[PDB]
Amino acid sequence: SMNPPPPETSNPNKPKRQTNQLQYLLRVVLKTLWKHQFAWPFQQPVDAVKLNLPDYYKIIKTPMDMGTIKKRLENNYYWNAQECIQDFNTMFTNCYIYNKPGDDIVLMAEALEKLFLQKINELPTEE
Ligand SMILES: CCS(=O)(=O)Cc1cnc(Oc2ccc(F)cc2F)c(-c2cc(C)c3n2CC=NC3=O)c1
Repeated sequence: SMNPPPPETSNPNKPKRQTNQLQYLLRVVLKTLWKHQFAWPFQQPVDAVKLNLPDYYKIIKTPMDMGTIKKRLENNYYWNAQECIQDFNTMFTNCYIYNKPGDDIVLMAEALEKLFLQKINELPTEE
C-alpha cells in the first residue's frame, strides 16, 4: 500500500549521452503520447494510495511512467534510445500484468503502445 520511492531521474555516476534519436524520443515521441486522451493515467507514477490499490507495488516490482521518462529524457539520463524505449516497454508490460484484458486502463495502454510503436518505427539517424 504505502507508496515506494519513484524511479530515479538523475544519477551522477551513470554514463549519459545525448543522441539525435534520444532527442527525437522526447521531442516527437514522448511529447505526442503526452497529449493523447489516454495519457493522463500514465503521466506520473501510480499512487497506490490515492487509488486504494494496496497490492500494486506488491505485484509491480519495476515501476515506470511517462512522467519519469520525461524527467529522464530532459535530464539526459539515458545513454541510447534503446534504454528509453525499454522504459516505455516496462510501463506497458506493467499495466498488462497487474490488470487483465478488457480493463479500461489496458485499453488506454494498448492504444498508447500502438501509437508508440507507430512513432518509433522510424527514428532519426546519427551524425
Ligand atoms: C498515476 C497517478 S494517479 O493518481 O494514480 C491517476 C490514476 C487514476 N486512475 C488510474 O487507473 C485508471 C486509469 C484510467 C481508467 F480508465 C481506469 C483506471 F482505473 C491510474 C492508473 C495508472 C496505471 C498505470 C494504472 N492505474 C490504475 C490501475 N492499474 C494501472 O496500471 C492512475
